[PDB]
Amino acid sequence: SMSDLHIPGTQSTPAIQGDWQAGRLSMQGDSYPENSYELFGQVIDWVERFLADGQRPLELDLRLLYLNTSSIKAMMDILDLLEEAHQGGRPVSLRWHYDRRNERVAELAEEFREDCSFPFAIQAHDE
Amino acid sequence: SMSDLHIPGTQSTPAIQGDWQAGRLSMQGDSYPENSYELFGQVIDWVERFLADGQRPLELDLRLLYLNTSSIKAMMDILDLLEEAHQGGRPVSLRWHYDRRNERVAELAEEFREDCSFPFAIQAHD
Amino acid sequence: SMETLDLLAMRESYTRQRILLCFNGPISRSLIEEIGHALRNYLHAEQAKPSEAMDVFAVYIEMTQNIRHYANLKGYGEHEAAATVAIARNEDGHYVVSAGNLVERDDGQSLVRSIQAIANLDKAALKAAYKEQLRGAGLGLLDIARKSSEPLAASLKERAFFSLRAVI
Amino acid sequence: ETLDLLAMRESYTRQRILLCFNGPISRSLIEEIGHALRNYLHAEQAKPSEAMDVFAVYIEMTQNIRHYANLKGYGEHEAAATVAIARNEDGHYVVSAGNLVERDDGQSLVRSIQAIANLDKAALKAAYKEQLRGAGLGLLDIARKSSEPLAASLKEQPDGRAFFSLRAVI
Ligand SMILES: Nc1ncnc2c1ncn2[C@@H]1O[C@H](COP(=O)(O)OP(=O)(O)O)[C@@H](O)[C@H]1O
Ligand SMILES: Nc1ncnc2c1ncn2[C@@H]1O[C@H](COP(=O)(O)OP(=O)(O)O)[C@@H](O)[C@H]1O
Ligand code: NA
Ligand code: NA
Repeated sequence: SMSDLHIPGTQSTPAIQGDWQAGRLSMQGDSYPENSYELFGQVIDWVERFLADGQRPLELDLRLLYLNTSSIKAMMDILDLLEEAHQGGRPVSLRWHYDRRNERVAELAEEFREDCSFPFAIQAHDE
Repeated sequence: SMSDLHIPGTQSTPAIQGDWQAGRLSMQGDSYPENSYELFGQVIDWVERFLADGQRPLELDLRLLYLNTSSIKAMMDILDLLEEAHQGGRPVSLRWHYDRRNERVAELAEEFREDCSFPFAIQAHD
Repeated sequence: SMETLDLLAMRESYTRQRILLCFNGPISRSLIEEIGHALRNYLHAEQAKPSEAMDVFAVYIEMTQNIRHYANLKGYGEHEAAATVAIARNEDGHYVVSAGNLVERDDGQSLVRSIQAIANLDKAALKAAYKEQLRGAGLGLLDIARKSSEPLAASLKERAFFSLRAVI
Repeated sequence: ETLDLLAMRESYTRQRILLCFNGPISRSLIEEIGHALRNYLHAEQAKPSEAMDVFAVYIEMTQNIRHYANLKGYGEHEAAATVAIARNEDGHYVVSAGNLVERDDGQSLVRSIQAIANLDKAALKAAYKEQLRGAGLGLLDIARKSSEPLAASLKEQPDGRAFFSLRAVI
């Protein structure tokens, strides 16, 4: 648990699991805190640390829903670190799951993916 | 903890500690839940179990503030058990502490105490 | 623009009424408390004397929880448990707590009669009637009447809209 | 006195308002009203993407008021607002919010919105995507989620402070 990251979710912030040995970062829920960097600051640090050295792949598994503007900026900061490591030859990957009946989550995930050149999957589910 | 009672407080419900061995029941905070017997149901049972058993004194140490109508009814149910046990010769006692600058807490405690014949103290604090 | 102008007309009407807080819509247990916290902060920021600050808070909670109790009794759900609540402060410094909700017309008529019967009794009679309901107006309405500096006022429009107004 | 509770209730009915709040607005108060809004959208069988749009516009408009009040140093007591959510006869939701602003801030705000209102969806996306890397993401997101151009108004006052009011049609 020492190198890991386990953050419980609330009504306005997502639940987050950083599995250091598996190289997996997972998030679920809505995200609309007033200061998203009080939440995402440690997630960005965790990603930067994972990506600074080594060659182990890092995959992001997202089940995020509504993100406010501050969370979208923080999310963009995370994807900028993925893209930088990917341009340097680091294998990174992202999967964004969403309920097929709500196309806004797929549309948001797609806007993020247009600024990324690493493997980025958007997967619809029949709830 | 087996015979004790620990309930953490919230924004609208008081914190409660029932110390079985000390014979002390303490409460602190506001109390305005929508259905107060979801909260006080176990407290009343705890008091009833204590008063059916032994002759050991039971003291209530209250630091209660705002109580809504439902909490006042449940509180009166608790005080009727104390009064019932006191008429039978059981030693019971109550102390209600309050901020001296807010008379309403003392006035509420004073209305509870007119229906009691056991030792009932109201203590002002600066 | 029609919505922005009307939003301005509303804000100006709230100013003319010296309204500090007001809410209209479905009202849940957590919304009661969060609005009650805004009220408690406002009372502190206006340096309300402590027992006055508790009286206004007590009247607000008891009014709005009476709406919750009625809506549950009539089976209403969170969507149908609707209300209009307003808290103002008069020119003299006295706070005004008003709450309104939809009721069955016979229930509303019996409610206005009950408030009219308690409103004009003095503090000693209100206390006795209160103390008697410890063992038709109940503890809730009697406590609001006891904590008021003016007689309780109620009204009913036309399901009817019942409105209650206390001055602390 | 002046308080007429029935007159307000009838004004809300005239404007088809489902929820409205006026007063100091806190973080937790934002979320709890958003919870009432989300329940109402579910009770009205709002399409999932429509429910998110209305909620997103509510959160972003109200969090813009919080951000402004913080920037201007305002306190919990000072961070006041008027928020209203209505539903038109055609089924479109209307989310409106108003707050007091410094007069120079209010004038510059209505300019940015007037500059936003006339862009098409493709131009709004480009300006949004460019502000990812003057109107920012919040107003641009609200404009993108609206079915009508964003409307704003400003009631100036010789207090030096103005009442800014914004409305979006979803
Ligand atoms: N806002 C309201 N709408 C409808 N009925 C109400 C409202 N407030 C009170 N009543 C009615 O008046 C009765 C007495 O109210 P109250 O004084 O709170 O009694 P108690 O506190 O003993 O429940 C309740 O049974 C309820 O039916
Ligand atoms: N309700 C409001 N009251 C006052 N100023 C506001 C309000 N909303 C936005 N603003 C102002 O408009 C600017 C742009 O808002 P917004 O589009 O949310 O930008 P961003 O998302 O980049 O913060 C802010 O810099 C702020 O000055
Ligand atoms: Na009641
Ligand atoms: Na913003």
